[PDB]
Amino acid sequence: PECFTANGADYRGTQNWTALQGGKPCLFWNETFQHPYNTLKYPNGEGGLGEHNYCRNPDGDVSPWCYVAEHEDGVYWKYCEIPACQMPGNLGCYKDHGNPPPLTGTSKTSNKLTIQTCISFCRSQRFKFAGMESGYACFCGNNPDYWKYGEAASTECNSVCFGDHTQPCGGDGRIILFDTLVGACGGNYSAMSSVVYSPDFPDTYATGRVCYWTIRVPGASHIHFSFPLFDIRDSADMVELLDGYTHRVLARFHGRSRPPLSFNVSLDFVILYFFSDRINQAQGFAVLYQAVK
Amino acid sequence: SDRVAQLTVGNSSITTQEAANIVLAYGEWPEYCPDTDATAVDKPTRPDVSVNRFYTLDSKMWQENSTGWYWKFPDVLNKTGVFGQNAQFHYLYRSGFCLHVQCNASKFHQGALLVAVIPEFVIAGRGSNTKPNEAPHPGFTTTFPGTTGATFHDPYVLDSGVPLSQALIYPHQWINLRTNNCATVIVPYINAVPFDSAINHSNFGLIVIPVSPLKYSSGATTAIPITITIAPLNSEFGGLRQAVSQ
Amino acid sequence: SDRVAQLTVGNSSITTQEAANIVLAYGEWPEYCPDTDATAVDKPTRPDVSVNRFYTLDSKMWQENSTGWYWKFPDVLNKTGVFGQNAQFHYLYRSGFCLHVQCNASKFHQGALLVAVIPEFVIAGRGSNTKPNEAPHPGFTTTFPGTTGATFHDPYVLDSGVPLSQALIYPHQWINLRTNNCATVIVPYINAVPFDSAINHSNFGLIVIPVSPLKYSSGATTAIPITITIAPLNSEFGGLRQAVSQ
Amino acid sequence: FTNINYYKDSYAASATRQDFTQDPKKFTQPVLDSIRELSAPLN
Amino acid sequence: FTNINYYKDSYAASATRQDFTQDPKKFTQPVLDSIRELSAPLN
Amino acid sequence: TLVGQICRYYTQWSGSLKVTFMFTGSFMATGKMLVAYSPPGSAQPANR
Amino acid sequence: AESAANTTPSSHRLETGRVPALQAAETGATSNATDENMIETRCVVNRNGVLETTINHFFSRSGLVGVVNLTDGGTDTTGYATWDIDIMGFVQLRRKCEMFTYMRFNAEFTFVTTTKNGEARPYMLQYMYVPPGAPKPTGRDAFQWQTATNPSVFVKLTDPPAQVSVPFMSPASAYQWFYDGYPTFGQHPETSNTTYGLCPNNMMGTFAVRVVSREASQLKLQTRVYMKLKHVRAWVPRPIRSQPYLLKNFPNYDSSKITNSARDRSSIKQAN
Amino acid sequence: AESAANTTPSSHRLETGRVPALQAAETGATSNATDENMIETRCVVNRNGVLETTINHFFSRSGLVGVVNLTDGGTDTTGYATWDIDIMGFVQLRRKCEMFTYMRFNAEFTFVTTTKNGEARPYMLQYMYVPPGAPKPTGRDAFQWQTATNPSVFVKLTDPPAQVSVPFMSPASAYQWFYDGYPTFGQHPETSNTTYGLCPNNMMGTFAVRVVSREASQLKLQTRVYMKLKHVRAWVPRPIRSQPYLLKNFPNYDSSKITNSARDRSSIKQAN
Ligand SMILES: *[C@@H]1O[C@H](CO)[C@@H](O)[C@H](O)[C@H]1NC(C)=O
Ligand SMILES: *[C@@H]1O[C@H](CO)[C@@H](O)[C@H](O)[C@H]1NC(C)=O
Ligand SMILES: *[C@@H]1O[C@H](CO)[C@@H](O)[C@H](O)[C@H]1NC(C)=O
Repeated sequence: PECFTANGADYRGTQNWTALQGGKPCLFWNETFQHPYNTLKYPNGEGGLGEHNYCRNPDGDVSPWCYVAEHEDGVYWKYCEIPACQMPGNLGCYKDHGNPPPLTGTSKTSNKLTIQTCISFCRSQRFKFAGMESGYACFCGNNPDYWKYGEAASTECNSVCFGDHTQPCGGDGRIILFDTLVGACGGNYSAMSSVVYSPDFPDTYATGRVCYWTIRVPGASHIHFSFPLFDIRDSADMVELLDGYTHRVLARFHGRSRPPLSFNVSLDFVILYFFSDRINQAQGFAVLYQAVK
Repeated sequence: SDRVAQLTVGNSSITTQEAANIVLAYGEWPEYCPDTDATAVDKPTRPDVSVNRFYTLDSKMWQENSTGWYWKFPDVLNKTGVFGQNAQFHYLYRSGFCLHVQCNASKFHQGALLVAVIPEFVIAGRGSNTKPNEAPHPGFTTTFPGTTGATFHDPYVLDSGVPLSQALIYPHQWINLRTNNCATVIVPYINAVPFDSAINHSNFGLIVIPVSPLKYSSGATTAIPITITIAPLNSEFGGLRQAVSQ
Repeated sequence: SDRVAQLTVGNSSITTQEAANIVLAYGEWPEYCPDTDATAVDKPTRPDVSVNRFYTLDSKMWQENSTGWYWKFPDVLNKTGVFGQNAQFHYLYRSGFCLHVQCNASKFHQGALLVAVIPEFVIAGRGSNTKPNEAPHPGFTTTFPGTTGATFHDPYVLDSGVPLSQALIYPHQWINLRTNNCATVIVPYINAVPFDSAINHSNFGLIVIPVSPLKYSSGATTAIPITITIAPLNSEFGGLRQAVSQ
Repeated sequence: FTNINYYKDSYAASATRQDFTQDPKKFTQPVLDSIRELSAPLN
Repeated sequence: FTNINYYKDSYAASATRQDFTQDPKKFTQPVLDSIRELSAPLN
Repeated sequence: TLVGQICRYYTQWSGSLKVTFMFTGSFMATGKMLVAYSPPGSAQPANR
Repeated sequence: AESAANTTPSSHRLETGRVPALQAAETGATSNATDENMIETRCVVNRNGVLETTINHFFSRSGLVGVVNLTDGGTDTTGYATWDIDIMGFVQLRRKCEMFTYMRFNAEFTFVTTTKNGEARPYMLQYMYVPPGAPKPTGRDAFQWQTATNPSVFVKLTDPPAQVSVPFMSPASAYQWFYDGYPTFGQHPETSNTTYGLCPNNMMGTFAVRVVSREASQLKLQTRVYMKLKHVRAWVPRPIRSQPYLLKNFPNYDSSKITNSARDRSSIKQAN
Repeated sequence: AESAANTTPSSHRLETGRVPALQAAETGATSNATDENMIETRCVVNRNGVLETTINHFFSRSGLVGVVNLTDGGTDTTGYATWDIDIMGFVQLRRKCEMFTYMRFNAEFTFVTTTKNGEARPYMLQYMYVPPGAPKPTGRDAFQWQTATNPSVFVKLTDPPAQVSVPFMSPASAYQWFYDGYPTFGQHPETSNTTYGLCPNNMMGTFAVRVVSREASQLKLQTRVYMKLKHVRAWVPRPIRSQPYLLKNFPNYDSSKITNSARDRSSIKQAN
């Protein structure tokens, strides 16, 4: 996994094509004096801008994109379909035809529709998969076959949402799939190696959020942790690592503390604590773990 | 016999001493919706006094480096008084307006203003971006300024891409400080539908733009305000429900 | 041909199956203020649709140990809808009312209710203190209960020192659960002044008092609510100003 | 002449007869007091 | 107008003139006693 | 309903509608209800 | 009635005895409660038209009816292609047509023929209408293709599609897609009734087509039939089917896996 | 008024009180100073016509409206080609049409289809008009191409261009290219108002086109749409735009790099 964000804002890859099969090359980020995004005004990164032609996202778009060579046909920029750019919990986009929908369940329409509102609408009714299309949709379901109409390209399903303007809400006749596990408070996690997001991950986290993520594995030796994404700019809210046998605290992370990229614990009953505040909320976490058997 | 006038609507009256003749927009007086053009079934309400009077907005100081101001008339007096209260509870709305813009000075000041109405005065975004994700769009206080008002950034293109020079095709009037000190425009209901919501759609907008700059010698008065009053002539309302804010 | 009725006012309708004849208070229909009896000069407004309809209040469960309830009609629907919004902006007010109280049950329940209007229904304080500093007086939610309502403490004396037995001189109607399940009273505008404020003065008040207790055998339904609807017939408003709360 | 339509509908025809109703005083003189031609506009 | 046929047969023509005869009371009120509008349906 | 399928065949509709309720309880069961229609605007009402 | 309906001004009533909103539904009648005997309305004159909703404007659409293949091989060829004329093969025109019990109309069949990969070469075809009782042609050079006392149409592939008018030719007074009965007499089985519901007065012969040539033509054509209804009269309206069609000439549905008439909601006390 | 205007003989005046050349512009009125109340004119009868300057003769031009591509590949193909019907894509007809606020007319759409390098092979096309609310066809062999209760046109490439008449189909009384308002309710943002100015009563469905075949066709077509206005009525004339268009469905202009309405001169006291 390379993209731990719903729009691919943190994507540092070396794909200098728009698509790997039947694509046109991307222009360099230093040969683009004509357009307002180049390294001549954004040095030292600013989304990732060096002397390359990689598919970045500096403007807060719904997907990574590059500058294509203008062939006197209008469009001078295309979306880059990155196969290894999907947050764990994003199944992909699929087609939507008619009276049999891909997700047999309840539906909801709204004038403000982000990813997390639909995920919470599908989760508060005990459904497994979420889904949305054309900006205003929320299709819940529990069926194991949601690909009955085929899988579509990720560049096709990049219509913007309504409550937020940096998230892709599928497209016209194209539904984007999500799991209901992302952005929740707590879950009996017993898989081998999963990901844990903060509450209301595609949005900002709410005020007064506190939950318990329990990690139990059937007899592994030790667990391995990692912290791909971490952005909290306040001194009140904090993440903790707890032990549930005699209730001792392993580690205490804060906004002013830079956490290590990886460390080890020889335990299998890990507890996660997260006390929110009421003053400032910017972004959550994307803790990825792995258990060693 | 013509430079004097007293406009009385309801419990309000506007007296003047230096005035031109009143401007009647497109030769049509504001009238009630006829039964042939109507499409709703519920009976509309007609207060005829409490919503038909001259509401006076705030005053704005006209400096030397001023560019201009604009309003949205079914939005300015949308929160003030019985007209606003009656317009928040109902869903349909139809009315005309009587306009009056005051700007007096001495016989030593010079300058001229242009007050006119623009039906469907859509505000244009300012920028050179064609991507849908970064194309600039105006905010809610820029599109619907409220009872305060909004200023112009490029009044030469009316902040809409349309030149100010050709804006004399609209119902207009000049305020020349050597001739008069007030301007009056009566406007009927202009829409492609009989009734319409007075919250999600402004029919037209008033605009005051000083084309001739304000100039005076050192020693005279320096506070020159612009005062505007609005009379909702022939108001009708329908579709009664709970009161909404916006 | 008489136990059925459909009362339609504005966009509302009330259908019934078991009803007595409608009660017309003092033989006078609600009519608009004549020019001879009027004293104001400003023209009154008459919405005629949005303020003339059946507003339904909440329901109250009638238990075995119930004493009764009462309301104040120019105060109950004073914050709900176009009538309340129109009554908060204006200073003068004049209207009649159409009443309807629903209470249905099976053919195995027994009990009887007394619904009546009392003009100038002033609430009495309860106590035996004659000193001005400790004499008990009712609170604002006791005098003006609002859209919810207030309960009785001593319904035998109407909470006013006046006996309930003599309260049949008012325009009244019975709800006998073996005969009917609804009661309807139409009341005109009763006041010693033509127009009056609908915020600082309640004209009259509805009262529901169960004189015969509710009784039923074990096994039947146990939730018996009392629902009331109000229609402000012939509403007029005057003296338009800013909106006040209370 | 003038290519009359052969259909049941009425919008499928060509342009009908012309109409020379200009009435240009609704834009040039939208005032209430009728200004005479030989007079001062303000007294 | 209306594309009259050029044939000896009559079924080879286009749609003839319309007929607005609705008569909807044969489905909505198929009863014998004419129920008045302002009355109770059962006495 | 049949009117729903007829209106699903076409694409634009006008005119008023009618919804007729019918009580299928016992004879001795009584009670009152409030059926209410509300034009667009805010969401479904919270209380009566 | 060239327009819909007009509304007269109404007012309020305060009196006993007149109840227009208490229409009893046990009588089998539709509630006749208008707007004027209810909430106070205004005077509107309606100019909306009711012309499009008529039966003649509702059934004057072509739609697809049948698809006929023509392989015309070299060693296992057939040459001809018969197709029995019935409209219960494509569920769109069938669903539109099966909301009535008895119908009577005229037809405007149109034949559109194309090639396999898509191409229009100037090959001449021959469309033949074989009524019931006439022998079916067996072979591309059979004796029946003489078309003596038999209607046929000769058209090429590059020409515009042919279009012929078919009259009402049922032996009864009207058509019917629902025949609750039996075509024959005697004893009927209980295990498999393959003869129940067989519409007797609906068979209309067989449509045939070949290629006019001598030896052969290495081409695979595929013609489509479009039938337009006109001069149509309908009787005894039936409810519209809410189940997916499963068979050609028998109304069936899956006992398990039943489709509801409406979709699901979260709760009953919620409009969204 | 079949001609322009006639001039009556005038003469000189020497007297006080009559001033026709002092029309005050503060009144908002146009100066009504004629030739006869000024320099001495002659008697001329004008036979110049005013027929060409009418709205019906000004909007009866076709112009280009839309260009629709159809790749029809082999492995990443689409087959169909939808195109939402809107005229704010080409600035010529848009600039001519946006000098009024409310308009109402009928259309005479004409479809001209050619090949990539330029060639007219006899391939049959299918033009489909999908109204708003009808499902869009997904695939070159989809279920929606049956065209039951849906208007469509079948024409080849070698045939003359098709031409259909479209009526006035807006739900309101007239069209409008300027809607100062909001389509929905609730709270509106301040950063990016992507919903401001969205004309609600202007969407007219989606136009669709495919190739009628079985397998595929290795060809890249490109059809052009020409819409002619007729029976047109205009209201509330607006000034003509003097800035270059920048977006499809939003009137915008560049804040910097503003274009003046006139070109530059050397000095103000010089006519050349
Ligand atoms: C992309 O980058 C790689 C380096 O890993 C290089 O070999 C390749 O030529 C580049 N392609 C383009 C189109 O820039
Ligand atoms: C942009 O960067 C590439 C990579 O080093 C380089 O080859 C190219 O010359 C640069 N362009 C300019 C204008 O410096
Ligand atoms: C954790 O253990 C793994 C192997 O068990 C090792 O590769 C890794 O370096 C360890 N991490 C740290 C921080 O020591």
